[PDB]
Amino acid sequence: GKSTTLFSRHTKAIVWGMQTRAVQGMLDFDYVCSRDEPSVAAMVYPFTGDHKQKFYWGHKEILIPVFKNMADAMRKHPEVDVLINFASLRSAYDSTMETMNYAQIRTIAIIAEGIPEALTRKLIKKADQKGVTIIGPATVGGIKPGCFKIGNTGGML
Amino acid sequence: WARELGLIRKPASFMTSICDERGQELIYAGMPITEVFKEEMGIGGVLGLLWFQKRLPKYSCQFIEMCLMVTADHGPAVSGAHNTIICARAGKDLVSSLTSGLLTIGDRFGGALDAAAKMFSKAFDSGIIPMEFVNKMKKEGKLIMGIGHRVKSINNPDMRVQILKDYVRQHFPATPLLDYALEV
Amino acid sequence: WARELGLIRKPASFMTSICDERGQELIYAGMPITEVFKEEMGIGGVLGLLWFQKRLPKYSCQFIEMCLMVTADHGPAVSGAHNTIICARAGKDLVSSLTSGLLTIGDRFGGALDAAAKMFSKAFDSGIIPMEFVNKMKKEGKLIMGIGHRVKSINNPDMRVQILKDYVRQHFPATPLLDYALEVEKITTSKKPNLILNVAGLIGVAFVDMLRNCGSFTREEADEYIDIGALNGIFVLGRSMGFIGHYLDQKRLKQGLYRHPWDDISYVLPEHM
Amino acid sequence: WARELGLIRKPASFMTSICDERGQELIYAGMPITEVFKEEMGIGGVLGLLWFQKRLPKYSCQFIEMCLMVTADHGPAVSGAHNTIICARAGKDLVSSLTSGLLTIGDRFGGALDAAAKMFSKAFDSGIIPMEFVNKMKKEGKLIMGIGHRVKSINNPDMRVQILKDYVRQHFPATPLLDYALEVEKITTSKKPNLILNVAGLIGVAFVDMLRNCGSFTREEADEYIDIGALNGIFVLGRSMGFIGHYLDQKRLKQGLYRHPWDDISYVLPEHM
Ligand SMILES: CC(=O)SCCNC(=O)CCNC(=O)[C@H](O)C(C)(C)COP(=O)(O)OP(=O)(O)OC[C@H]1O[C@@H](n2cnc3c(N)ncnc32)[C@H](O)[C@@H]1OP(=O)(O)O
Ligand SMILES: CC(=O)SCCNC(=O)CCNC(=O)[C@H](O)C(C)(C)COP(=O)(O)OP(=O)(O)OC[C@H]1O[C@@H](n2cnc3c(N)ncnc32)[C@H](O)[C@@H]1OP(=O)(O)O
Ligand SMILES: CC(=O)SCCNC(=O)CCNC(=O)[C@H](O)C(C)(C)COP(=O)(O)OP(=O)(O)OC[C@H]1O[C@@H](n2cnc3c(N)ncnc32)[C@H](O)[C@@H]1OP(=O)(O)O
Ligand SMILES: O=C([O-])CC(=O)C(=O)O
Ligand SMILES: O=C([O-])CC(=O)C(=O)O
Ligand SMILES: O=C([O-])CC(=O)C(=O)O
Repeated sequence: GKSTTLFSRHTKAIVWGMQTRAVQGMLDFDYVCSRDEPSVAAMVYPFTGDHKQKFYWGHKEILIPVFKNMADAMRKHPEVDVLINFASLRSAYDSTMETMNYAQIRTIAIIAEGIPEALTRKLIKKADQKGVTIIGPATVGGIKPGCFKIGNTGGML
Repeated sequence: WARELGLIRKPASFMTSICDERGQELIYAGMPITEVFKEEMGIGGVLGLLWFQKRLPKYSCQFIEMCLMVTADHGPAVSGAHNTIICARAGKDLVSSLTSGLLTIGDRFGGALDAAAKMFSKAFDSGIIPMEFVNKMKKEGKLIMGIGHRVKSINNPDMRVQILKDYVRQHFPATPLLDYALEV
Repeated sequence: WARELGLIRKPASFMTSICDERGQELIYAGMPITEVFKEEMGIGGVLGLLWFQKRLPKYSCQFIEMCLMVTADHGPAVSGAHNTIICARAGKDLVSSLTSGLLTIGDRFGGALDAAAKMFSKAFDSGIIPMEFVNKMKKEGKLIMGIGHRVKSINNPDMRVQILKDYVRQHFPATPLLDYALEVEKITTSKKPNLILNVAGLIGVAFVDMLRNCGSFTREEADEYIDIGALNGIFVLGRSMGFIGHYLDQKRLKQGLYRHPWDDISYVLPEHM
Repeated sequence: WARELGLIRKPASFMTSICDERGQELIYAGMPITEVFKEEMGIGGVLGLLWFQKRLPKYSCQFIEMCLMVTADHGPAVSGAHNTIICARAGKDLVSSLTSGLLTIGDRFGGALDAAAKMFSKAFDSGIIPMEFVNKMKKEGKLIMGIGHRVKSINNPDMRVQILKDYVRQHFPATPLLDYALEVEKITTSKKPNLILNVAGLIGVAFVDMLRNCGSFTREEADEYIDIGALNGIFVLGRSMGFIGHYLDQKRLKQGLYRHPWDDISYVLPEHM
């Protein structure tokens, strides 16, 4: 089943891809929303080893883990309930299919444009089977003022 | 005196085949220095003689010279130039500063040459098509070495790749690996 | 002025956790230098603080000091000491000569520490018995790192392996990898006498045992420190003393520029290239 | 075979007097390694044997150990630590990174030890009073090496100068050059408070005092060892610990390749050459 409240002030998201500007904008949005914790718990980038990337929490300096594989990211962060996918039209399908293998993810945001309609229909079918809400591809995402922000929605700070 | 008479045996502990300092004339891998200068090779010819012990064609030596020219410097922001400048501003030495800068040449900095060459040679020798090579690199979590730029993409190319590529196209007899890399 | 007011944001490009130069007092990994000297640690304690950010026990620091002492020098015939002497006889510099000598520290020279430690750690973690480890090394065309000596075999041991081994036996709480290496040494000495645990192999296994047997490190931390080359640093720091001593000896003896004799070099240049 | 029979003559091309690798036991400047460990010296004793070929007293070796401890590291902002970190973040090597950091040790960075020692030794041997030395340095356009600090002046001293100075006062038999340097320090602090004896200057004067005040060395030997750069080796060996610690820290933190920001570099290239 698909829930009604996709995002809250405690929502934790995993970002697929090396998008430092989008994650920093998300963190700035969280800080100006008086959130207790950043909305991004970890990042997934398959073309590098696991490490820590440096980000800003207001003026404080924080570290966000970056994992090569989805499995490690979901293992170390069971509190993550949202995936924001910054994969290309040639990788969004496989990454979303791999993500829907983890039950903790209830909402998936796909930013890529140009995905074939058949692959998108397969994604929709699997999401409906798993009860996972998908913000359709070729979108900036969404904004919930005070709770959560997806990707680059709403521009800069 | 015993060695001159051939009375004793002492094996040589070192081997060399690139330069013969002894004798009436200096020799670069079997070639006299006067003959080196008369044949009108430059840095490329001497480099070929000293590194490969081969008499390279004129276009090969010129291409080596172009490769040395285009890799001469890339600003002070790179790790090696930064280290050289740090050691120079300490007033240490020319040799020490250049050495400190060169010690950063390795995998992350200055190693894209050998890494790209090895990757493309392995791909070409494996017999896989460029699309198969790209897919294999993608599924292995590896980025293709020697592919990708920061600002210059198309209709505004490197201006260092273009000159070398034009020289290779005009002068090299056959460029199979270059064509494979261009398809990639 | 803008940073003081907190008006702008500029991320720091560097990270450090081993030394705090700023402030009223110098700090070594969270410990003041005055407290460092009051706790009566020496080179071993400062090395532990700077390299592992840990307050090592007294026996661990003393063992690190012994490891530095035994790897201080091994004569001028080794590649590193030879290069240091060559650069010193050219009248270059202390730093340049020591650096030229240290640049030979690698796989063939000075790398038996880390190689032996990694091999024995992999064998011990794989769960294979020492005989199985010896057979696996033999069938893979690999020689066991840290095993084998030139003259000293038995009834006349290294006299550097013995001191460190006695210290480790008396002071280390548990030495599983050292016992595994000693069983491997027994098996290798059952083949030919000079196949004993080297100073490099003994130091490697005892350093792994110290890392993963003291309460300072978890298993992951010890494995990471072994992987990143802590024993390479141990050997380099130990041998730097001998390299500087060699430079000072060559500058005191006032030795001239060295040139290798031509009779010792075989010239195999091609006929004409 | 001909050399064994004594039939031929071949002069040796190298000389060494600090370590004897051949034989049944390793020897450090005439002393067996087992006897080295039984006499209970540490890094200081082995350093003295390898660098000066002398059996130094216990306090001299301990003072050498303290000098190595206090020069271990001074943060990552110095040129050498910066270069070591740059080479480490390039993922090159432990040896390469430490070497790149050490290659900055010279006149401007890490040479205040030898420079201060030489200046104070020349002043003391010239027979001039400390005030005359200060005036001579002032009129020559030269700043006194080893004098001056950044924040710590008085009622808040170095906390590294204090420990070494207390040890030298308690344990050294005679400290003429240290007293001369302290009078110079009083004169300089009479000008502005932060003109105190630096760690470099204090270590230099105390090392000269140890060399020419212990019974191991004659005056000529101490002068020669100061001239050839024994304190340069002291500083390099001390700071190598911090450089290796910085390399290990950077490899543990898994820092990527560094590239200097363009906004921090001023480009003054000519119009067209
Ligand atoms: C030696 C060579 O020719 S490069 C060989 C490198 N090896 C490879 O080819 C492996 C595969 N390629 C890759 O790794 C990647 O595709 C790269 C690194 C080549 C592509 O570069 P990117 O990932 O875009 O990072 P890049 O180096 O461009 O840096 C990003 C930006 O910082 C800027 N920048 C670069 N150096 C500096 C500096 N010192 N200070 C400030 N800004 C800088 C660039 O202008 C660049 O501009 P952008 O914002 O428009 O992208
Ligand atoms: C750092 C260390 O403690 S050593 C670590 C080395 N790494 C390993 O342990 C890997 C496994 N071990 C091995 O590779 C081998 O078992 C070795 C090299 C350790 C054993 O040594 P060997 O193969 O016997 O060669 P070795 O070094 O003894 O040299 C042979 C002889 O030359 C002599 N020799 C050594 N150095 C010199 C020199 N500079 N000049 C002249 N003769 C020399 C030796 O006395 C030795 O005597 P021998 O004829 O009685 O054997
Ligand atoms: C190895 C040693 O012990 S020191 C070497 C010995 N050399 C000598 O003694 C030679 C003679 N002495 C001198 O040259 C001078 O008297 C000095 C350099 C020792 C005195 O230092 P100063 O001239 O005051 O310059 P200093 O190094 O303090 O730098 C100035 C300020 O920058 C600050 N600063 C130092 N390093 C950094 C850094 N990496 N980043 C930002 N700020 C820094 C300092 O806190 C200092 O504080 P201040 O503003 O209160 O003065
Ligand atoms: O040349 C480039 O584009 C990459 C670079 O900075 C270098 O290694 O010189
Ligand atoms: O110590 C040994 O026996 C091996 C050696 O020569 C060295 O690397 O120092
Ligand atoms: O120690 C000091 O005060 C000066 C310094 O930065 C160094 O060379 O280590």
